[PDB]
Amino acid sequence: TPEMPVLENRAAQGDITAPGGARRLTGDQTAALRDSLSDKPAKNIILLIGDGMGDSEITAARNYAEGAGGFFKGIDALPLTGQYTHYALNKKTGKPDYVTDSAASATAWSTGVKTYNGALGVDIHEKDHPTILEMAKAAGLATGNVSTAELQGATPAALVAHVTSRKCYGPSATSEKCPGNALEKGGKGSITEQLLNARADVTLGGGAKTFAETATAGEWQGKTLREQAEARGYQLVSDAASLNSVTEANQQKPLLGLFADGNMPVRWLGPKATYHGNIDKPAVTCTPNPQRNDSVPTLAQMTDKAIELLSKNEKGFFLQVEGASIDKQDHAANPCGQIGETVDLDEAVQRALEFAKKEGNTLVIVTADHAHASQIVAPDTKAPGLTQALNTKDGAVMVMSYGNSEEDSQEHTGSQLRIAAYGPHAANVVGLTDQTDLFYTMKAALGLK
Amino acid sequence: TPEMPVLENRAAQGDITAPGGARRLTGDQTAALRDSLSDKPAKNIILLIGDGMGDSEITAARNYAEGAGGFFKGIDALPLTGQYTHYALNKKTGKPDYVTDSAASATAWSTGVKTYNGALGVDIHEKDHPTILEMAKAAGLATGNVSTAELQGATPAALVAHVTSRKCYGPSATSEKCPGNALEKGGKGSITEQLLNARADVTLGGGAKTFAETATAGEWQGKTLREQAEARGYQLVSDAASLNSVTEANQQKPLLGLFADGNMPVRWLGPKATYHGNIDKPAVTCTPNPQRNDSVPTLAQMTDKAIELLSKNEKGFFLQVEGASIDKQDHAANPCGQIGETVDLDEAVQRALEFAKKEGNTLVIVTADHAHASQIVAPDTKAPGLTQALNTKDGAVMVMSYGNSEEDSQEHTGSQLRIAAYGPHAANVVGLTDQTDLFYTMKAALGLK
Ligand SMILES: [Mg+2]
Ligand SMILES: [Mg+2]
Ligand SMILES: [Zn+2]
Ligand SMILES: [Zn+2]
Ligand SMILES: [Zn+2]
Ligand SMILES: [Zn+2]
Repeated sequence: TPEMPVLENRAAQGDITAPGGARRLTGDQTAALRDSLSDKPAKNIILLIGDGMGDSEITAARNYAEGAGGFFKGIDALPLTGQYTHYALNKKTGKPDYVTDSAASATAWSTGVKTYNGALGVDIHEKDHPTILEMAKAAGLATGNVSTAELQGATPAALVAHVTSRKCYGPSATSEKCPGNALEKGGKGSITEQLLNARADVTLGGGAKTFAETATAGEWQGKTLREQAEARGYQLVSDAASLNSVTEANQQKPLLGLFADGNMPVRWLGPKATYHGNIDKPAVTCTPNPQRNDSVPTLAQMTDKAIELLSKNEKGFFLQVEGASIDKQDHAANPCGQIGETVDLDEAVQRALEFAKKEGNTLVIVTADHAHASQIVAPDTKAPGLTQALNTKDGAVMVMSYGNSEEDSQEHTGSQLRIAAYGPHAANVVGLTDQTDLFYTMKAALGLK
Repeated sequence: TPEMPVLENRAAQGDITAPGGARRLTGDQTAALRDSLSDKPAKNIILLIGDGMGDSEITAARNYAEGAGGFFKGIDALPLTGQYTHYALNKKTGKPDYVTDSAASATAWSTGVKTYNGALGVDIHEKDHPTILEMAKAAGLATGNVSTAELQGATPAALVAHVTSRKCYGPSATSEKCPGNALEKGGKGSITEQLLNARADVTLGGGAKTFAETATAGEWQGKTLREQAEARGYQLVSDAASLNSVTEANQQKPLLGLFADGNMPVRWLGPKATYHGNIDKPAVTCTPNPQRNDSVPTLAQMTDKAIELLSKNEKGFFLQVEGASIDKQDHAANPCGQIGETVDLDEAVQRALEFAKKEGNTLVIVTADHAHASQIVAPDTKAPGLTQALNTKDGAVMVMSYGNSEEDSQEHTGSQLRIAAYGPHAANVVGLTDQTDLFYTMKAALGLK
């Protein structure tokens, strides 16, 4: 049967100065698209999130790492494409809040209800809603949660926690900031305690710092959340070699890999963008980070191990992978750290596509939770914010601009952005959709009742 | 009974604060996408261009006009969607110039070759390449070029003129800036003299000013280009009433509609964005422009009259419709001017879509030539550029920021952006493509060559 193609090569076909040379298409696409459509059940879902990776971040990373007529073998290879909205809600009024934070957007694809900036897993009325990871596990599917961020970070956290503030990392912060979720006040716990109660088969990421926190109540009071994880039966891993020796990850032997105290290291370094950086300073070439290490698994390696372990479950699996520091670096106005993290994510999408195209029954979805600050501007721009000129693979210079704040971070933006997919039920990402629809597409694809 | 479906409604289906309320989808889309794939020949093509309408401009205008959960009945109703690249080339090196202007992007889709910023209908060696309008004409199809800009602006002009600089409007500018194109020097002429020679069946827009110039050489030397148009068999109309009295437009009596000396009136009036505008000034409500007029045709009227006159051609037609000032008001940092022109264009897309849907053999493409400056940011943003707060349809405040230039005009940006299509060969806009691919898609759909 024509079992669904990936877009093989969408690079410019020839000499970009010549007629037809910059074309990405060889022929008519109708039949390839016809063969890409299937409403059969999805056995597995792999959802890759570039945090903050709107189309601007994708173009900039492409121009730099692959050239303007280049092609990302992972990211750009998904055949069904759309654009979706991710506006949040204003908690007091219930009216749209046009620019979402990373908690309210993540809660929307994980539970299918809109919420307010800061909420995790609860709606504006502070009522919880089951998440797609809780439902998959209730149906017996294996589940995985992978990020390069600390695991208490808004995006992995939204899959396993229901707190009224993304700040309730562990016991201290929760008692203070989320009293009604505080375990000593009869609540469900902090993000980390809920992480631990949620028991996904594979959880991989950073954030080991909050696991030193000690519980205020419950049958594990006075123990650290790390001790509690061990007692409860998790196999803890802290470096790449131990991750590679893990052969089983399942419900009474769940894997928890904590590879960094905070966020895992970024791939590329570069200077921060500066006022009139393109006019006043030289073009930049990004530097590989000397401290990332063979001891610290890359996102693609974490993805790969996750798929290996999770696919031993006969029933199927749900996996979420997060390319977390695209956002952070965009916030920091650091082009090289932002682009390196988009390159890094592209390798994980490659792994995912590899497995999915071999397996024939996996919906792979690649999107971002919201748009962000960076804009590609003409090389000579005199802009009011932070700018930087970079030397791209084409041997030309590209200038990036961060101009939506005078304060500490550069902000997110509310523009609609790409969602792309491959596999059974991928048709539901084409055209205009809302971020909450992603929930219902994945629930329906998997057939969760 | 096969009819290709348009998206009848992808507004949020319920209560935005409730489970599933924000969903834009009511069910599985696979079958409706299967019904959208047709490789049959296209008889007619309508290409709607929002100048500067990237994904940010669409979201901003939807939030304000339709509410965040709303839906543009035209712009958002097209079922096949992708993202394309529109980088230009550096004339000297032949390398990518990541942010294009309005002339090089327009040359890309109408000729199929990349060029340098400022070129119209020529490559980096200043060679002329036939445009899709010229090829359609040569093949016997009817042809139309509609714009709310001056008819000498980059977009319309790219379809009919081949000059080394977008600035060479009439004899005067062309003698000084394009001496090789200058008629008195042996060249093909200025943008207006070439437009007069290409003889499209319907051309409607502003730019009546340059038709007051007299030619420097040739058969109509000393006559104004307006007199020339009359001596050459053109039907000139300069208002809505007369436009609507035109019963036919063809090669014996081609229609040239000049509705304004410069650009046609913008739809909505508003103040410019201001430094710290969102904190220092109250929120703005846009208002109808009193100068828009009962005598000036609206974009949807010109589109509708162009389709009527052009559909009499048994062989088919190619029509380009440009919502020209989305860009110009984005340049001006004027949110209301910008959004009103996007709303205006949506109306033109609805007419195009109603025609195509009953006719069955028209490809309708809605996109933009390049991205732009505005960003939707949080209400409390302290930005370095220009910001303005706006009272939206949702009864909430949306803030827009223009932060990529310290000088007079806000700049275009290089992010890849939405292209959407409906009808035969619409499949070729899905996924990642390049702006020059749109030429080849149009060529192929119309069976040219
Ligand atoms: Mg995050
Ligand atoms: Mg234009
Ligand atoms: Zn985020
Ligand atoms: Zn962020
Ligand atoms: Zn333009
Ligand atoms: Zn412009």
